[PDB]
Amino acid sequence: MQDKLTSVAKNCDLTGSSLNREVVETLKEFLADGEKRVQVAGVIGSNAAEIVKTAVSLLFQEYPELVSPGGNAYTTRRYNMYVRDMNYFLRYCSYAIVAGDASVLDERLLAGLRDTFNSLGIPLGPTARSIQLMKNIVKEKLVTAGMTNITFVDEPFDYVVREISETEI
Amino acid sequence: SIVKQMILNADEEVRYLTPGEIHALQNFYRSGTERIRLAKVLAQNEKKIVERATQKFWKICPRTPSNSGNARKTEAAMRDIGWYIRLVSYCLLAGNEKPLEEIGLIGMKELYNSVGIPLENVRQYMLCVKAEVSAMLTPEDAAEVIPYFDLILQVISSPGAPYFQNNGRTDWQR
Amino acid sequence: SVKASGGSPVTQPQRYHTVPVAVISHAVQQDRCLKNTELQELADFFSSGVKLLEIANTLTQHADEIVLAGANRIFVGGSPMAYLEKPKEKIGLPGSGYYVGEDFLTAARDPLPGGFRFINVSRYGAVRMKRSMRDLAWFLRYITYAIVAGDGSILSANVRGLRGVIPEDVTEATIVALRAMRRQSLDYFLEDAEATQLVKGYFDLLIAEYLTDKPSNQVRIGVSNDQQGLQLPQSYSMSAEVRPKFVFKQAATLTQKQEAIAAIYRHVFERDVTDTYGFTQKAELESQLIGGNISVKEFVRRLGKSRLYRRLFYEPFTISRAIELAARHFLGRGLSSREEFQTYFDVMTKGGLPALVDAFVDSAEYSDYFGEETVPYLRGLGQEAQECRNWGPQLDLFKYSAPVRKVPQFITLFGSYQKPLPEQHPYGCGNDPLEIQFGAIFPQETRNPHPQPAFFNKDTRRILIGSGAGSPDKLNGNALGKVPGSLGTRVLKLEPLHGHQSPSVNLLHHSSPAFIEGAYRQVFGRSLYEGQRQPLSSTESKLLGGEISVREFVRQLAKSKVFRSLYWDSLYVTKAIEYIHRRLMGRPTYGRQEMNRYYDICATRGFYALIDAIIDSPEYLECFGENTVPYERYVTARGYLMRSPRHENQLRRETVPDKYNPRKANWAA
Amino acid sequence: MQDAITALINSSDVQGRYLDPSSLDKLQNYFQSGDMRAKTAIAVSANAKNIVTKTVAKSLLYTDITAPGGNMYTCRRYAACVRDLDYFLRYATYAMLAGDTSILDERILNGLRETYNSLGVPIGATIRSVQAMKEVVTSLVGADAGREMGVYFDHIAAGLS
Amino acid sequence: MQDAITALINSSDVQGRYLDPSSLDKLQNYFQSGDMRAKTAIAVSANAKNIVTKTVAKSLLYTDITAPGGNMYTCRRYAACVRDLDYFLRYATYAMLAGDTSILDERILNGLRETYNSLGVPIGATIRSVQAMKEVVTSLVGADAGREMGVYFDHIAAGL
Amino acid sequence: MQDAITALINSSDVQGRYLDPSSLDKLQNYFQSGDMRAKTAIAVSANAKNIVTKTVAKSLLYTDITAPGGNMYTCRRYAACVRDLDYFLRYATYAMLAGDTSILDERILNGLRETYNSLGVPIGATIRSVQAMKEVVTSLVGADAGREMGVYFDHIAAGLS
Amino acid sequence: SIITKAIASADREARYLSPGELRTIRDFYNGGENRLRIATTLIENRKEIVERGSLKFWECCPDTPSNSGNRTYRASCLRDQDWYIRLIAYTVIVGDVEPLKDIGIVGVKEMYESLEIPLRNWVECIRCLKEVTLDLLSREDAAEVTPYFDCLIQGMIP
Ligand SMILES: *[C@H](C)[C@H]1/C(=C/c2[nH]c(/C=C3N=C(/C=C4\NC(=O)C(CC)=C4C)C(C)=C\3CCC(=O)O)c(CCC(=O)O)c2C)NC(=O)[C@@H]1C
Ligand SMILES: *[C@H](C)[C@H]1/C(=C/c2[nH]c(/C=C3N=C(/C=C4\NC(=O)C(CC)=C4C)C(C)=C\3CCC(=O)O)c(CCC(=O)O)c2C)NC(=O)[C@@H]1C
Ligand SMILES: *[C@H](C)[C@H]1/C(=C/c2[nH]c(/C=C3N=C(/C=C4\NC(=O)C(CC)=C4C)C(C)=C\3CCC(=O)O)c(CCC(=O)O)c2C)NC(=O)[C@@H]1C
Ligand SMILES: *[C@H](C)[C@H]1/C(=C/c2[nH]c(/C=C3N=C(/C=C4\NC(=O)C(CC)=C4C)C(C)=C\3CCC(=O)O)c(CCC(=O)O)c2C)NC(=O)[C@@H]1C
Ligand SMILES: *[C@H](C)[C@H]1/C(=C/c2[nH]c(/C=C3N=C(/C=C4\NC(=O)C(CC)=C4C)C(C)=C\3CCC(=O)O)c(CCC(=O)O)c2C)NC(=O)[C@@H]1C
Ligand SMILES: *[C@H](C)[C@H]1/C(=C/c2[nH]c(/C=C3N=C(/C=C4\NC(=O)C(CC)=C4C)C(C)=C\3CCC(=O)O)c(CCC(=O)O)c2C)NC(=O)[C@@H]1C
Ligand SMILES: *[C@H](C)[C@H]1/C(=C/c2[nH]c(/C=C3N=C(/C=C4\NC(=O)C(CC)=C4C)C(C)=C\3CCC(=O)O)c(CCC(=O)O)c2C)NC(=O)[C@@H]1C
Ligand SMILES: CCC1=C(C)/C(=C/C2=NC(=C\c3[nH]c(/C=C4\NC(=O)[C@H](C)[C@H]4CC)c(C)c3CCC(=O)O)/C(CCC(=O)O)=C2C)NC1=O
Ligand SMILES: CCC1=C(C)/C(=C/C2=NC(=C\c3[nH]c(/C=C4\NC(=O)[C@H](C)[C@H]4CC)c(C)c3CCC(=O)O)/C(CCC(=O)O)=C2C)NC1=O
Repeated sequence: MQDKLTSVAKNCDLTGSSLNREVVETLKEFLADGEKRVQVAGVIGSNAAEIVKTAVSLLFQEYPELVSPGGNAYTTRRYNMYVRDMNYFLRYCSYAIVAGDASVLDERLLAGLRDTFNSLGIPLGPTARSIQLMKNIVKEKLVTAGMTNITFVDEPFDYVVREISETEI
Repeated sequence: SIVKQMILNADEEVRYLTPGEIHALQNFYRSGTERIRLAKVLAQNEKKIVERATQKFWKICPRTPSNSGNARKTEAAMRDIGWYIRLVSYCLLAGNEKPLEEIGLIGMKELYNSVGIPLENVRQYMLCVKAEVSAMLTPEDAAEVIPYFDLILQVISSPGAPYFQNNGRTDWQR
Repeated sequence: SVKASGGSPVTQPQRYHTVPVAVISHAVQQDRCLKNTELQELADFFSSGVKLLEIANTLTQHADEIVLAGANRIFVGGSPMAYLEKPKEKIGLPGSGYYVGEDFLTAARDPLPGGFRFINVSRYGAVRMKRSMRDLAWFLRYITYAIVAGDGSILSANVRGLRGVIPEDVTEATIVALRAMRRQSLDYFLEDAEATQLVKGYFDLLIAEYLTDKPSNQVRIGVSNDQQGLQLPQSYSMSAEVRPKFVFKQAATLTQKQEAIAAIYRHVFERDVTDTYGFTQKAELESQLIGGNISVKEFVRRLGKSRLYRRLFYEPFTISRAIELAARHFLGRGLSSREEFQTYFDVMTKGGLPALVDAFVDSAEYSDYFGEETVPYLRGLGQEAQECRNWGPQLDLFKYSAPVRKVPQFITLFGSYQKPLPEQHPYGCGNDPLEIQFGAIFPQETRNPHPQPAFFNKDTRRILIGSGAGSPDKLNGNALGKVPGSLGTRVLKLEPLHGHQSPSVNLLHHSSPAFIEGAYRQVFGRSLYEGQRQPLSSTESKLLGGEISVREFVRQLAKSKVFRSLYWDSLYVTKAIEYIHRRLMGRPTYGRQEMNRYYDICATRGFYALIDAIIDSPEYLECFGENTVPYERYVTARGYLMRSPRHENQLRRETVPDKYNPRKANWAA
Repeated sequence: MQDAITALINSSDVQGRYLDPSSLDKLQNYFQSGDMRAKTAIAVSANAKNIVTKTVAKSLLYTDITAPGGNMYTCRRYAACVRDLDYFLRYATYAMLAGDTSILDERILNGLRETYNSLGVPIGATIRSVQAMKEVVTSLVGADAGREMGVYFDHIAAGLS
Repeated sequence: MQDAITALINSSDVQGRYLDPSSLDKLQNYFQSGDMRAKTAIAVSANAKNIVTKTVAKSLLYTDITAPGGNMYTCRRYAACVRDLDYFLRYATYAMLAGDTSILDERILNGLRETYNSLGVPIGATIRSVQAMKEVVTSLVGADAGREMGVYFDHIAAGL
Repeated sequence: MQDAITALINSSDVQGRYLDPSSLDKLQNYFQSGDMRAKTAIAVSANAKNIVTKTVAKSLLYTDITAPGGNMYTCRRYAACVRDLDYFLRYATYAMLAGDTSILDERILNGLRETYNSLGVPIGATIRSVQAMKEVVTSLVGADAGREMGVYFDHIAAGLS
Repeated sequence: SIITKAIASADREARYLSPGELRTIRDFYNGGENRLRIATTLIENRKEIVERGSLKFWECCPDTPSNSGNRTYRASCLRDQDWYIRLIAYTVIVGDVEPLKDIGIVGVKEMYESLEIPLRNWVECIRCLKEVTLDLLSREDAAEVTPYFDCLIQGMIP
């Protein structure tokens, strides 16, 4: 996996344009938000359990059939698996927020995720909904902490959804 | 410590520390005076923080082993909280959470299951301690110390509060 | 971004334990028939089944009373049983015959703990009350399930960690209710002392396991910086099947040591092949293990370096596949990432197979999992937290058919994870025929399997290499293509015919038999045998008399029973679709749009409608019109590369010196 | 494809000899079972759409597969699953009439796994659907003919894994 | 791996209802047949080698597949065929004791077709061998026990 | 193929929900940028031939690629390289208009590496040519629209590498 | 990079990034602008660096394939020198030796042994380039740049 700086530096040699003006501008823009990325990751790590618990409770509110008999969140075994996987998603999204690059998600979260979920019958719609709920809760916590320009926080979660959701149109 | 972690990572891969790791070590060395000042501040405010947090905790959760009328249990609970504050000070000095993990986090749930202390009570106590630490320290000192208390809380926060499948009423006790 | 897929093996994880399942699983994992003790256990369980059924029926018939006894012990100020929702039967499902025709109207017509505080039903809320009542009924139902199953696992796996999921405010209350239910249940036998013992045991197990306070997740720490760390809840491990683990002790009797040695053979060689292949040297190794000179680790290391292991799992395989198999044989797991494969490939390149065996056995992971005395065992789903990245490859590696697959399964997937969609059919590499003159040659799924599925969506369009063939007037728009083996301007064209007999010698570009043979050779790929043209003779006549065009002649050729038997009768449906499209349109299909359209036509109407749809397409009219026999217009990348096997023209390799007095130092004495 | 008679003929032909008495006995068994096979084929033809409807209701409806984001979500994917089930039923009837599973291997199973993996179709769900279809057919036709058709349904299910 | 009890418990649990009398009746039939099922499991465990010997003698010996160029030629492939027959018998006994076919679907048919097609093992001869084994087991363990073993023998044969 | 609106609709549809305020804000951003996107499409269409001419002149001409034995030698291969650059420019314009890179994933990058390796087309020279084309387009349409087009040019280049 | 190393270390233990690791990452993100300025200085002066260093290297190491009368060898050597100067600049941008190691240190000995180019000559050339670079950098910037030259030299020594 790579972070933003590593990918940009390697692309500098790959593309043959070296350290031109556009690369310098993108590097400066990225470095301007680095402290905010670290702060966002700190907030996510300090409130991980609360975020996951809130998101899973809201998911079971919006999908009451999940916890009913025959549902996928039926029994504490599957409930614990739900919580565990949502923690996985939150952890790797925090990693991607720090790195500024989505390669960590590609290599350690999304590679083979669809195969696993098809094998185990894990529904993807509720998975995307839970990721979006976690994203909303993280945004609420960041607004509470006083952060202002936190658009990049949307990038991992949304991206993950786009990678796991099926094609409808 | 951070130096120990860098050395272990380098030795696992059989190589000298890279220039970036050396620069991180140099930054950590430069931050040492501030780290020591923070550790001293935390050490000097231990007793008062513990006392105020115990008061708040007993106000919040009365049905606890530390509030069962046993002086030994009360002393043990206050001692445990002081120990966790001491471990946080060790983490401040060491530059990472490894002292906390290696002394009071790995096996903590097993220890409290064996001793008999409910972990939600421990979590509420630690939330009270975190509130006291935030109240006493300056905003910068709190911003530097509170993350370790949040790290402690994250270990014993699941499963548990919050609960959302309810009407929000808390007076159902009868 | 991640379009590569390792496949989705069909997995059925265990959700709880039953006595027959546990006994049979233990026997299965040791590769032998049931023991006398295990058969006795099964017989004892079966002989007692009627009593268990009677107990479960007794508990079921009084379920409302037991749940009411539990609820009345903790709830005040209301009727808790009003919030107990029974399961509802799904009546009138489609196809059930509940409604006849399209007419739907006529179908109708123990002391409490110190300081215990009760729960006010009204202030607790409808949501929480429904939660509580369904929880009590669920507890009773799972207790009856555990009674029938002969094992309390279905309880233990589902209540350990439940404390806190059920709010910590009411855990005490829960216990109270459970005890109340227990009391009521024990009131329903009072005459057996054995059924009461069983019910007491199950209720006590439920209470004891529910009292565990936040059990720790089992952490799987990454073995290197290229591997992720994971967590597995204890419930998943408890519900999963149990690995029988063998620990070698020098103080054990000879039979137990031999059993552990047989386990080692079953793991390293996937089977005890030692007797079959005449592994006589085994004896010496076994002595060195029995006398305690070496450990299980050194025994496994010597087995990996033996000639038997080389013959079984090195000689038939390439280096990549051999590494992938050795991962399972010496670590009980598949490779995790391509960096791990790279390190093991470098180890094998430097030192060979013994070096690879040393790298596996001497790893910190081996000592972490098996140490020195534990026989290596298969890890995987249910034993520890699994990674998604090697899900399919590892599940396929743990199957007994792993040594039958020769194409690597891990390095290929790990490489394709980093790449865009492959150059292949959207339905997989098995849907791409060989681009030869004739014959539908496809990769068989079950013979030398190497499928590499990718997530092609419905809008992907394939990139095809134009052959540059066609008449000069039908060119200059795609004239930049060039493919070896293409007859460029040699297309078969027959201008339509428009009271006296013709001259004896009238010459076209191709004689009538030559043109007909060319049409047959294009539609069928090759000339038919002697009598096989008999059914189409009349059609040929209609082509020679101008009754039908070349397009109609081609359509009739493709609709004949010979074509159907050659390319439709014994072909997978979409494979037949793709091959017929390549033969008639002259190109492979672009993507799932055309493939789905033709598959729907084949599903609804059949083969003749598919031929009509291909021939009547506007692209067919644009490319071949009415008078031209089809021809190859596009090839795939692999088909292009198969026709270009010579590269000596590009290996031309890569004067006056630019320096006076080269390779000399300044101011030399 | 290849039916029971062709299978016995080919077994004799690879050895270059006439049908031995055991093959003749097997051929007589097939000839005697032909009447039951024809009756079962008639019954399945009459109620094919009803069989598929009952299969979908029994194994797929009101699960997470048909919920939004599921694989049977949207009308086109629902119709595609129904089309695949129709194919399975028709070819199971063909194989039952023929007395051989050769047509199933040739036409249905040779490439279905990789196709489903590429499309993201849950193979476990479709195996459960095929088993539910076997149950529906055995309820419609009977026990003996239901078991005979279930042979080929089980072959389809095994080939899907 | 799944037995009859697991299947019935799961079918009741999906709809969230207790064991209805039909499921209780199926469980009772399984439990009552357990005695003879364990008895015939003991008999098969005692006579597995003889069963395989008789099966090979009456279905594979003195045919083309034993002569050179056949798939049972050379001692290694003969031993492999005998081992496959032992596998089929043992896993049929497993499936009988479990009262379910899940073990066969999980550890026999999962990869059987791929293995046999990659190695060139003839499917038809294996089917005939499994049929002969079913006949031998039926003649050894009696009519009803033989029939309930032959259910799983036929499941294996139809899987191929 | 999906554009910005279709991507947002898909993400909302797998959850079975109407567009949330965040996706509605993204949609409003796309609508606001639509005018600039149309202007950039017009500008690139008007200068497509000149853009490709300058790209070839500054990245491929007078190198060993156009010399005999190079992959741009002979008129057919030169014309094919120019055609490929036209493809990249046109599809980058399509992706910029759509505000989404899915068109490049489904129609440009799928199997492109295998095809180029089969034909012997130099991958690195193609990446450098795409970089030169991005620079030319940025100089032509300005810094902001240039960066927006460069997003998709970089997507193509990263897919090629 | 150090960001990637910290993320991998956290991932191995199945834990979020600890406050100390976050502090380290924040410090390097703060220093990123200074590292970018240093790398820009390296890039803008790469031609003079390569010119002076190559002249010095051919003075001190004359018996080398580039200094043998072959125009192609000399051009390839100069191209390699420019390549390594640019790689050091990019790895200065990143702040750790990881990009330079991944591109031109792992397998460099094998690559240049297959090319039949002495690795000691490469060490001499990198020494000359390092001296020329240090001539035009402040001591503070040299503290950032020199260790990458040393890493390359160590990776090139047989
Ligand atoms: C004869 C020397 C040996 C032999 C041959 C044999 N071949 C087939 C069938 C096919 N042969 C081909 C080969 C080609 N395809 C092409 O495009 C070309 C170039 C023009 C060639 C040479 C193909 C594709 C087939 C498939 C069937 C078809 O005719 O389309 C058979 C029949 C096998 C069958 O099972 O049908 C045979 C027997 N076999 C021997 O034993 C000889 C040594
Ligand atoms: C209401 C206007 C009419 C009608 C409705 C009705 N629907 C069902 C069940 C289902 N409806 C759907 C619909 C869809 N699935 C999709 O993917 C889409 C595209 C977004 C649609 C519209 C499905 C899949 C089902 C099956 C059940 C399920 O959801 O899994 C029923 C059947 C109820 C039953 O079980 O009997 C009915 C009756 N009924 C009317 O009278 C109206 C004309
Ligand atoms: C229904 C039981 C399950 C299901 C099915 C499903 N299938 C498709 C699409 C396709 N399925 C096939 C399969 C076949 N190809 C063959 O040759 C044969 C034998 C005749 C079969 C059975 C094919 C070719 C397609 C076409 C894909 C396309 O759209 O081009 C879908 C739609 C998938 C999509 O992405 O649109 C579905 C849903 N899915 C389930 O969940 C059921 C359990
Ligand atoms: C003679 C020295 C001993 C003897 C032998 C005996 N053999 C059979 C039958 C078979 N023999 C074989 C042998 C082989 N198959 C192979 O692939 C190889 C390797 C090249 C060998 C050696 C086989 C397969 C059979 C089975 C029948 C067949 O050939 O189709 C018999 C008859 C067994 C029966 O019960 O019918 C006998 C008696 N017996 C002795 O006592 C001698 C010591
Ligand atoms: C005997 C009835 C027929 C026969 C069989 C035959 N099989 C092989 C090889 C293998 N058979 C298997 C099968 C399994 N292994 C398992 O663990 C299980 C599940 C319990 C099964 C079903 C495997 C894995 C192999 C490959 C490994 C091995 O060789 O042992 C052979 C040898 C094939 C070869 O050429 O190597 C043979 C001959 N062949 C016949 O002709 C009989 C009809
Ligand atoms: C001269 C009669 C006319 C003319 C020519 C002209 N050409 C160029 C530059 C190039 N010419 C080619 C030609 C070919 N490439 C091939 O592969 C073949 C077939 C074998 C041919 C004929 C190429 C590739 C170039 C590009 C430069 C290079 O060397 O790579 C120029 C220079 C244009 C420029 O500098 O941009 C000119 C002037 N000009 C006239 O006025 C005549 C009518
Ligand atoms: C130019 C920048 C470089 C170059 C290119 C080059 N390409 C070809 C031939 C082909 N290019 C393609 C590419 C596509 N076709 C598509 O439909 C799409 C998607 C819209 C793409 C990307 C294909 C398929 C071919 C094959 C031939 C054809 O046109 O059908 C060539 C000629 C190769 C040959 O000799 O056949 C060349 C030279 N080469 C360079 O050196 C430049 C760096
Ligand atoms: C072994 C069978 C089994 C049971 C019973 C079980 C219980 C269970 N109870 C839950 C919730 C809950 N359960 C209760 C209440 C109570 N529960 C009790 O057993 C008390 C009698 C009562 C309090 C007096 C409440 C209030 C919730 C919702 C908690 C929340 O707000 O999230 C949940 C979380 C899912 C959800 O919120 O729908 C589970 C899994 N899990 C299992 O696998
Ligand atoms: C870091 C990348 C990664 C992921 C994502 C992952 C997922 C994952 N989830 C699993 C289980 C599971 N996951 C879920 C549920 C869900 N899961 C969700 O992400 C949803 C929120 C929810 C459904 C909406 C369930 C129910 C199971 C247990 C399946 C069973 O019943 O066997 C399993 C099988 C058990 C195990 O070995 O852990 C895996 C591998 N593993 C990985 O390495």
